[PDB]
Amino acid sequence: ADARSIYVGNVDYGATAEELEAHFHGCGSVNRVTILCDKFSGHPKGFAYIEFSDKESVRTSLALDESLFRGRQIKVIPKR
Amino acid sequence: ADARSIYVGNVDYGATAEELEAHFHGCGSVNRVTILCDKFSGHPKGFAYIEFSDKESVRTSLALDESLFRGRQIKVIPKR
Repeated sequence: ADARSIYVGNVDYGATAEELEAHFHGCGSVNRVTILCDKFSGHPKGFAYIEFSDKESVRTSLALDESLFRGRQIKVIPKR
Repeated sequence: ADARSIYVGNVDYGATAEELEAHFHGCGSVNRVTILCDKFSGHPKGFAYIEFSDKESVRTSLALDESLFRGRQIKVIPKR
């Protein structure tokens, strides 16, 4: 479950689960999206977890590290 | 933290953390918003945990149970 998950660093408070999924839909089936935010205005402060169905999708998703999501470049590293 | 959080059922999958915090701003100062969503087809719902700065804010927030948020009546209870 941790093995099938990525950390997604640098995620604002306007990130919706709908959108984050859609940004990784291309890498494989997604089971869950978890967004965590510690600021809700001003400069943002938050990450998310994407838990894919299959493990393969984790190696695949690393191809989006440094990609532009919602106008900001995200950090994609596996949860394990 | 769990003594300071509420569980929020029926959260539309288009919800943002800023929108949630705005909805709950009246009840007290919020540390952390966590949005969890498991389905990404149609107009599904997920849920959220709202962590406050203060234990008293939880009881206050319980008033917003059944209140309307993005076209759904939300369920507000203290975190199990």
